[PDB]
Amino acid sequence: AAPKNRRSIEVNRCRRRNPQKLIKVKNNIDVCPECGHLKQKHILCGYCXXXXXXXXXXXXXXXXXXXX
Amino acid sequence: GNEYQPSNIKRKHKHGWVRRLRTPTGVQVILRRMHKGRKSLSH
Amino acid sequence: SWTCQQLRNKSNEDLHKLWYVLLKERNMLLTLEQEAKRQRLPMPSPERLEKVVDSMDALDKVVQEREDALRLLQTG
Amino acid sequence: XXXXXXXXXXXXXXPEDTVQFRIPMEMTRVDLRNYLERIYNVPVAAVRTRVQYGSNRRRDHRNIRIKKPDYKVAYVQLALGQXXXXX
RNA sequence: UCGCACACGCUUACAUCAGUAACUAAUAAUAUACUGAUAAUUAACAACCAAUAAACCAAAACAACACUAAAACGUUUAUUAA
RNA sequence: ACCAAAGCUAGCUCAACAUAAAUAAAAUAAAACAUUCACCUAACAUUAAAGUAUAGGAGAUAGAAAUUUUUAUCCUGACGCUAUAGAGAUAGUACCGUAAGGGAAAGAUGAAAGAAUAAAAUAAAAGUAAAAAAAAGCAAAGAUUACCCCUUCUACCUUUUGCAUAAUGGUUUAACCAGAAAAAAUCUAACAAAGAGAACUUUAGCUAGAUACCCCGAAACCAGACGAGCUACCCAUGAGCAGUUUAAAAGAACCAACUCAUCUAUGUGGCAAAAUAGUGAGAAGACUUGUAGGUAGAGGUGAAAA
Ligand SMILES: [Zn+2]
Repeated sequence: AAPKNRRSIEVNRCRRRNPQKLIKVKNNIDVCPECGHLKQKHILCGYCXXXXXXXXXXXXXXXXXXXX
Repeated sequence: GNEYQPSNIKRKHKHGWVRRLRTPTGVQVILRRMHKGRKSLSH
Repeated sequence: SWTCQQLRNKSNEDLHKLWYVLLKERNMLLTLEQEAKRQRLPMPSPERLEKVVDSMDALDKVVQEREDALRLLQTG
Repeated sequence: XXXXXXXXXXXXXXPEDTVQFRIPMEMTRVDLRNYLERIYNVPVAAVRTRVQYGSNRRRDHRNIRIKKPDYKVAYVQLALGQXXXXX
């Protein structure tokens, strides 16, 4: 099918703004119990964990290379 | 498919410069091409 | 100037024994030039190279015009 | 001016009696041998020549496709007892 | 699962290094298919070459043979010459 | 304030001067068409003869000749135009087509980068800023509040007897874009039985000036050439077509490659301007295919379907 007529500005605004509610803002922000950095709720920190996971990955690769 | 089957030998023989020289009408073709200021008399 | 200085001095053998040496020198000089440019390194001595180019063109023009003079002399 | 030398450019390793050169396209191997023998005073055992077609590049200002000048390269084998090393 | 070599062709796409806000591969990852600069293998491989004049009958089908549709390419001798 | 307009300069048109051969048509006009047709191909100066003598389906129209009159150079530009105008041209390039051929778009800071001097920031488009109390609206006006509800009204244009019409055209904005011919006449002036710059008219004429007759569009015709790298046929030279049952059988039938496209489904601005999946035919023959060639439009080819 094809549009009968061109859309007015008002209809476009009312359609693209109100019903979609834009982006609903909740609070995901929580302070890390360890380093005190701001991170997401119900989730592990992105500071004191990713570095320890990379150090654990390097230690696992070094142990796997030393065992072989 | 397509109507085009590229060949260099056929192109150089048929559309070539020597072929244009062998016929007076071809000389007229080169003539009008040089009159139009074509940079290439042959593709 | 330099061209005229070459033309006023008349030697048949010495000329080739000169500009062939300068040409074979330009060969190695432009060789080092090309090897420098293709090595992704700046030109160590562009000035001397340009001077060698201009001088080689000059001497080649001298030999050319001298040969032209000789041929014109033998023709007429 | 017609010829030049290239050593550290080629990735192929042939330090023993093998030298690489850029030559003119019209010059035959024999004339190259004689020229290299008489002018630079060195013996030449063999000559192997090949033609390198020039790469092309466009120009956006005039909207015109252009091509770099074609080249020809040669590989000379000299007399025994010589080693070519250059940077 | 279906593809490696020979081409007619196709006119540096490719290999290395460097840089990717931007364009370029409908995005990212990145890059054999982006920018910039710099590398681009030989030959006994493939193209390019003797003039003529004579001799001879009974096809090819892993073919003594047979059949039909009455037979892609083949050799020898002599002269001149490079 | 955002995409944006606005600020200059190349560039050219035209006039003048200098310097291996051989009757082309047709569309069209005569509102059909058939004799006919200013014109165009090359030579062809002014005034007057003259739109006359003649010619012509005596239709349209075509149209002289005899004869007449004429004149020395030196003195250059614009009441022509600017990026939609003037050449297409910062170029016959990029790009398209096998080819002949067709043919574009494209620059601005300042005296000096010495890179923050400028001066407006208003064209169509969304951001600074959405509809708002149980209300109807070809989109406004009269009232009313610094906003709105209520009351009063059937878009424009084109085509038509008649359209808000469910007849036509338009997304919006900018820009571009389609009435240029004086005979007789009316009128303003010169002179007057004469006017008018050696040419014509004339019982108030004659001379000069000023007033009315716009564009786009075919299907086709003719001429000169380009096209058999698609496809149709053919010439020359090469290559290809497992396996199984079998009485001698390149012999029969089945069945992979390859060559075809029976049926169904999917796909329907697509994977694709002829497809994919399943299935089906030929598959030693009138078979398939590579390369090198030949045949074209007052035709060729065609196991023949216009
Ligand atoms: Zn943490």
